[PDB]
Amino acid sequence: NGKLRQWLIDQIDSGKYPGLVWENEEKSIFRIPWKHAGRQDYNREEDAALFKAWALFKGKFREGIDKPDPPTWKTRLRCALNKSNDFEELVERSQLDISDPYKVYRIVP
Amino acid sequence: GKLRQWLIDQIDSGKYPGLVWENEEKSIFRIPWKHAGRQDYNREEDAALFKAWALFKGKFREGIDKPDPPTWKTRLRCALNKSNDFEELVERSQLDISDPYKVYRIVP
DNA sequence: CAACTGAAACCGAGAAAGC
DNA sequence: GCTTTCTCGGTTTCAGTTG
Repeated sequence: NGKLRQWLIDQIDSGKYPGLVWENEEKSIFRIPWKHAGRQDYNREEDAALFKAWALFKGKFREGIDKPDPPTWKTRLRCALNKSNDFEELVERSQLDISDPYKVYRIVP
Repeated sequence: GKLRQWLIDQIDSGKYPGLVWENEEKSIFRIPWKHAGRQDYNREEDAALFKAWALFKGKFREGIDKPDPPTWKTRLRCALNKSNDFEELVERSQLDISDPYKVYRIVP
């Protein structure tokens, strides 16, 4: 019944999202860009796309029908990653204080 | 079932603020439906109603079970959804107001 | 309250339980 | 034969913080 595990694996594999990449050969640890909106280096097409893609996939946001609320899209994916036991953040590897910020996640088998 | 007559009694009783009839024929009613605060369920004006369903059905025994209001809410919500005796008038429900509530018609 | 956050409350739906 | 409750996998809100 779940969807997030296979969905996010597919997005990483797709190569459509520049910072979203595997960090080991085993495809069990990945990087996910995590840029604050409103900051000077924030590309709102490119840094919202994965979050928007999840809201589109799950039917929460419908292009042309619903009003975009990108911050809401981010909150959804963060909270889903937090609650899912298929994903656990490697907090000591995440880097949120630099110019290209990112989180690091491990996928539970 | 048990829920149909029980909820009618609760509305008729006047014991729960906001649990009230909307028409003379006593077929449409409002049930307050507020999101809880941080372990603050008193802002829910009908929080008593969720506890009452759990007691009536023996699901909560005072002094034995841990109070679990969030769970009490889900039981009544899910019971209403599946029940063929209560049917939500979604076009009348008001979840976005300061004293929010849902509206239900009772099926004959 | 602009964007952001963890914790918690919240949800529908189907499987399971219950009478 | 029918009526609620448990389980699940995320979602949204609370009450604050700038993660």
